[PDB]
Amino acid sequence: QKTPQIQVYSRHPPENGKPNILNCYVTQFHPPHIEIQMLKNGKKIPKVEMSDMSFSKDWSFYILAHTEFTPTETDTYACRVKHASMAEPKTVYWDRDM
Amino acid sequence: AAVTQSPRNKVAVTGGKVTLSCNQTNNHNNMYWYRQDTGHGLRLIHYSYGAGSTEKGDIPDGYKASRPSQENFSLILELATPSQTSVYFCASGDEGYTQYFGPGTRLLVLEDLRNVTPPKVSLFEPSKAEISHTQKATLVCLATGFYPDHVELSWWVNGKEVHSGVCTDPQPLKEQPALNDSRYSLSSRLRVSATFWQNPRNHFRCQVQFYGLSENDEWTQDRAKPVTQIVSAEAWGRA
Amino acid sequence: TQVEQSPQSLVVRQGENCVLQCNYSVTPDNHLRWFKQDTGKGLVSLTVLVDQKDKTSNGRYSATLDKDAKHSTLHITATLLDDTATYICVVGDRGSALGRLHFGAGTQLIVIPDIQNPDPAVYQLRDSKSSDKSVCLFTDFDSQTNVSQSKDSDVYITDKCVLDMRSMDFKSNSAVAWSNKDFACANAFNNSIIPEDTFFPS
Amino acid sequence: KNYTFRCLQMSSFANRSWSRTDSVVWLGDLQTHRWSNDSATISFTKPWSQGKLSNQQWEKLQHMFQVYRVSFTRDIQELVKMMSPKEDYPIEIQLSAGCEMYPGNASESFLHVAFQGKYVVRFWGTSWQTVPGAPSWLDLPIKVLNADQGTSATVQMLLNDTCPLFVRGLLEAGKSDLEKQEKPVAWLSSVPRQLVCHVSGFYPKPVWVMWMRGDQEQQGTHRGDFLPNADETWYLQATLDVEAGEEAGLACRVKHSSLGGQDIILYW
Ligand SMILES: CCCCCCCCCCCCCCCCCCCCCCCCCC(=O)N[C@@H](CO[C@H]1O[C@H](C(=O)NCc2ccccc2)[C@H](O)[C@H](O)[C@H]1O)[C@H](O)[C@H](O)CCCCCCCCCCCCCC
Ligand SMILES: *[C@@H]1O[C@H](CO[C@@H]2O[C@@H](C)[C@@H](O)[C@@H](O)[C@@H]2O)[C@@H](O[C@@H]2O[C@H](CO)[C@@H](O)[C@H](O)[C@H]2NC(C)=O)[C@H](O)[C@H]1NC(C)=O
Ligand SMILES: *[C@@H]1O[C@H](CO)[C@@H](O)[C@H](O)[C@H]1NC(C)=O
Ligand SMILES: *[C@H]1O[C@H](CO)[C@@H](O)[C@H](O)[C@H]1NC(C)=O
Repeated sequence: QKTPQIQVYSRHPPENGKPNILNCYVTQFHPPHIEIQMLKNGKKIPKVEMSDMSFSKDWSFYILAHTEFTPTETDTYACRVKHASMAEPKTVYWDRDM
Repeated sequence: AAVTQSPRNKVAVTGGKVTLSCNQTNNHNNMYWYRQDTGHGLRLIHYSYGAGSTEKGDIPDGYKASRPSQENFSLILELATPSQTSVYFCASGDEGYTQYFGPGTRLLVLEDLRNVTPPKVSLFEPSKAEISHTQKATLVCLATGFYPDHVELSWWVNGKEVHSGVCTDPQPLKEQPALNDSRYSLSSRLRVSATFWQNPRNHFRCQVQFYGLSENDEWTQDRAKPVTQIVSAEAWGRA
Repeated sequence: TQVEQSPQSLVVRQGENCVLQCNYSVTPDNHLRWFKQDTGKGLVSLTVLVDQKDKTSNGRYSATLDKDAKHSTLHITATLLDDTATYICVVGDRGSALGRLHFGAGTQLIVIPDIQNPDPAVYQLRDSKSSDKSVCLFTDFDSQTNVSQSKDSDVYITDKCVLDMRSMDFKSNSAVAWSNKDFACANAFNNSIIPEDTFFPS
Repeated sequence: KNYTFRCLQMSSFANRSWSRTDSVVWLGDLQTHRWSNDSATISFTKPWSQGKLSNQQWEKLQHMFQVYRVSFTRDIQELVKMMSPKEDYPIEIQLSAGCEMYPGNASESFLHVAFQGKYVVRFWGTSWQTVPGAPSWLDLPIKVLNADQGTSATVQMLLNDTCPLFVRGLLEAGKSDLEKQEKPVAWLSSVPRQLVCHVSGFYPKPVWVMWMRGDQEQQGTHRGDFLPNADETWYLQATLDVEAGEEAGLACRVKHSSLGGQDIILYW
């Protein structure tokens, strides 16, 4: 059982008030059953696109979630992951500086 | 690569336990049980990939399977029903696609055993007219008064079974067609050359193996318990 | 029912060829096997076809398989009496023990034997142990003779049977009648249409 | 130059009755096909995903895979019955199959199988075999798979012939997408100090990102992993762990094939 790496990043340079795409890249997990949510202020973003699940040379699975977002000074974005390898859902917050 | 089945024929009562056994000495991991009914192809009941493993096939209901060893695969009917009247075939195989079939087991499940009755067997000797007309000699065997119709009629000359020159009616006939549990008759012919029949050292026997009750079966009637048994009739050749 | 055979049944005369057909929807179709099953007996494998377009032969049997059409035929050349049997088409859906077999319900073949020297007679045979009892044996008639059941319910007449004295290359039809009733061989087969030349001895 | 074509099958068997198989197909790092369990047919994810195959050859090839997917599924289920109680559900099976294309008419094909996330079995030459470190119980499934001559001949054909043929045509049809150049865009940021140079939107994957004070490359630069964007471009960041106050004079330089020697140079 392998415990998912979650990486959150924007497609274009983040600028407040400008529409962008937020990516959540989840990797290194198995078995392939997984739940991925992208959150705005802790609320589920409704239009979230998933790439098809795939796997690497090492046989671990990965998948890319993405959604349209407009970054502001106040709003928080996050990617939440439930997987059997983890007792609790893991939440990774978007941090633009990171 | 051979496969055997026992018994080859069984008459049972509704609600009784029946076990159909299949043996195979080929060291095949895989065994299969099927039943064959008129109007249908063989249908898979249960199978087994090895000892202590059994798998449901397409029509498992009313059957349990048992694989106690590599050699043996049993089909167990815990509560037999008339709907299980059928011919059962066991097969075995290795990793390849070929299934090697056993010879089949005929099961009849009756509602009640009260009418089961072994045959009388009579042997009728060649006509002198036939002999002088054709230089052949036809013996006729007659099994009568039996129920149900599960009999195997065979001919033996000097302790060895003969098939050449034999015909047996394909199905027994009803002695009282108007009646519910009519008893049956069956005839057979064995035709030989006159000189074979004329040879006083030739000993001819018509044998009827009857399938009826087992020793275990309860019997509350006055007449002899109509057990599975052989009945035969016999005559020697003569000038 | 993914395996269909045609005809359901057919009657042929000895020496004639016949063709039996098997059509299937089984997927995948690794191989197709033809079995012969004599009445009351087990399954005898005649041939197995494995290729996309395949032909096999085994003495008087030959078979074709066309996997594109999902169609096989079994041909029997110069039928003999012993070809009387059910012929069963089976398609295996794998090339290993992981496969399931899909059985057709069979085609019944009856082959009518050639009786070249008919000598139709009705003989009386007596019981080995009880001289009192007898049977009547109608024998050596050709295959255009039908044996009718009796009109009397206390009289028993069997259907005709053909026996084969193999070493003499000789076949003969017969039927048997008996009755506990008043009853004699002369009248035993009166309900049947029998040859005019029939021998009734003594 | 060299392109690897991978058909990635992922099959889950939760118990005796429930299962699903999903596949994706890649040529290099571009997805060419998707085959969802919910779908009777393989879907093209590129206009050119049929390669140079005629409709007739494509249909015939898809039909073989349609039968395969159903067959594989029952086969696993029966292999579990055969091995039980040694192996139980849940079971994950993955296949990675395809070919790597080299210059001239050279190629190499592969078909690798993982059971519970471990590579255990491959097709090699004319038969299935277990690889080193694989558990012994698999010798029975191998024996049973290797009894199937028809499957062995077909896989030999798929690997030796069909794959390199298909891929050559895919490379010709997909040429403009495969050789696409998309420019990176870079931006800078910092956390507790630690500087980040973000590079995003570049294709193809090879890229050079270095922190610089003038012309001196900063040895502490740490390139992160390549991260995909949803538009089939790439994202990469490079961090530099620095003392606070020493940011001025630092630049992030990016070299990429799409820029034609006009490197991105972003000053803090
Ligand atoms: C393979 C790389 C080249 C691809 C180039 C073309 C690319 C096109 C792009 C689209 C691809 C999208 C598909 C993604 C998934 C691909 C992954 C690779 C699969 C390769 C294996 C193909 C096997 C083909 C033959 C076949 O279907 N055989 C089955 C069907 O077989 C039947 O059909 C076979 C056949 O060849 N059929 C073709 C057919 C037949 C009738 C009609 C139409 C077609 C033969 O006739 C056989 O004799 C017969 O048995 C048979 O049931 C097999 O046993 C199925 C499983 C094979 C894989 C086993 C993996 C090992 C697992 C170990 C398990 C561990 C134990 C757990 C407990
Ligand atoms: C297909 O090619 C193989 C050899 O190729 C290797 O295995 C393939 C499945 C694929 O993964 C390739 O890229 C590999 O390089 C042939 O296998 C040989 O067969 C001969 C005779 O049949 C035998 O003597 C050799 O030992 C085999 N080689 C190996 C490594 O086992 C196979 O015959 C080819 N089949 C067809 C139909 O072309
Ligand atoms: C996957 O596809 C098969 C074949 O159509 C189907 O029977 C099965 O239910 C599907 N699995 C799931 C989980 O939907
Ligand atoms: C497995 O099948 C069971 C019923 O047998 C079903 O409830 C279940 O959803 C399936 N398992 C999983 C993990 O989805």
